[PDB]
Amino acid sequence: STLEMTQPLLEIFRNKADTRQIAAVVFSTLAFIHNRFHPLVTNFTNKMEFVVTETNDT
Amino acid sequence: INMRRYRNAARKLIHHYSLNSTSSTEYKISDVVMTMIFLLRSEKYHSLFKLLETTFDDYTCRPQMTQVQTDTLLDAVRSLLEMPSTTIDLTTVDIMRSSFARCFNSPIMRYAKIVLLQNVALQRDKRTTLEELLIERGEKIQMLQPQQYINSGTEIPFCDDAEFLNRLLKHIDPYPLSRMYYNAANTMFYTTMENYAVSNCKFNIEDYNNIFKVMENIRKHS
Amino acid sequence: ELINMRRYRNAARKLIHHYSLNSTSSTEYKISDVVMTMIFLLRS
Repeated sequence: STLEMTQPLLEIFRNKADTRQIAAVVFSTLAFIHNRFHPLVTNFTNKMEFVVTETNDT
Repeated sequence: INMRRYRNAARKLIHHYSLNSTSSTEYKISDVVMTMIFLLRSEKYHSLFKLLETTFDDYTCRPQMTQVQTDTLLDAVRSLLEMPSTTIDLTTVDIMRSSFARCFNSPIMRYAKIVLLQNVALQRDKRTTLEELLIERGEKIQMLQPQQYINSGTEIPFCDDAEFLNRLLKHIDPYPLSRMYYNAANTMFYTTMENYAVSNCKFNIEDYNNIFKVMENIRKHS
Repeated sequence: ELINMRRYRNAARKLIHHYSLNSTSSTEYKISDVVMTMIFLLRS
């Protein structure tokens, strides 16, 4: 809810509309797990882009 | 002639063999017979009915439909599942057909022969291996740049009002529990073996057996 | 006049297929190739 008032999930993941929200979902969920397993080291710096792929061949 | 009832069984059978078959003990030979009768009645679907009856260890001169005919067939399929949100690839349907072939080739009786297998009928005359997964490789990934990165909504958010979140929780309390898993987690991530649709490298029970020995540690070490 | 519209179209079609479906980068293919694509499209 804090994350930009997360919008309807399955279609938000559908439709190839915008990579941005997909990447944000991924990053935020990963940070959430990081925090749950240990709040002691709250986060991790390294920036990067991320890949979507569109083929069974992967 | 309860065409209605027969259809009602049929749709269940369709879902049971296709996907997300949350149901249990769906199988009933009388019911599938009613399905076949419904198909016969379905003049519009006679194409699919004949295709399905064709299921035997011969299968030379497959239907060889024109793409138009295949499209109309998919239209029928969606109109008959009445859950059209996707058109599945024909190959899943042919795989269910192969399962029906197993059903035919079965003098199998009171013994509780659960099929207890993922059918290997997806083949395209190819062979596949786990270390060969490294050869399937991410050379493609190297050939693609990742789409983008940006700082917006940036960095490290944190939790909202506990009391408001309890307000929301109260809507969650009514719902059952762990049946959600038994539906979604069980079915979905079992059937993820569908990924072997790529020239069917065999599944390996072994690593899935991780689950007990890995989760046990919580209790084992308090 | 002499132009190999044939091979140009061939590579161009192959290009457009994979490119428009991958929606992403084309390390196998070259600027010369997209150029011939637009050349075909001008002459056709």
